[PDB]
Amino acid sequence: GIVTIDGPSASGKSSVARRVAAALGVPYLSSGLLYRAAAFLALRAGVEGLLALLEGLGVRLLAQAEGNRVLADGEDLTSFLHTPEVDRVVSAVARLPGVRAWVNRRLKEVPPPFVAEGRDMGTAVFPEAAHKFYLTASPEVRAWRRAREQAYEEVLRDLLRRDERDKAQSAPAPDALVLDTGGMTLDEVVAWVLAHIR
Repeated sequence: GIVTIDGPSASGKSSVARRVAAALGVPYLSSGLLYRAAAFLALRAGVEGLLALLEGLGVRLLAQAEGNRVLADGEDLTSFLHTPEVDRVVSAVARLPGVRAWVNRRLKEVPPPFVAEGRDMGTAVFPEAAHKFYLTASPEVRAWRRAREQAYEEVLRDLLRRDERDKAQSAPAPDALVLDTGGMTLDEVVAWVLAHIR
């Protein structure tokens, strides 16, 4: 089946999901590669017009443990998705609600099993997932952690604004197991998630 790991910004969800997918021996999936594909295709085609292009070409995300692939009209584009120009354009495309909906439609076509990570994987995309988790922590601890890697106050202020957006747009899935990660190492969180997957 499907494991969803959702959480707010600076929640360590991507690192936890990669470790959980590796432990289970299934692919890790996120939205990043699809946003990059949309940007690359918009650039290559020289493009509402973006969505007609994406839908028109036919895009598929292939979930593979060694590294996911993105095909457009049957062509593997994966290796072309990390250029500076894709980097510039992807920031902008990710912000379009219609592109977000398109990414969701493509994720929904990926057959299980996999560990999907994001904010709304267990609600907007895979509400039928058998194993849903929401990793939460106070904004202070997430800021404290991120600041170790700006000052605490700068990061905290940024996180508070991101949390406000997240809360106004979504809530954890009702059947998701919620874990406050405060006080736990990455290993502990990974272990906790796996201990809860029957």
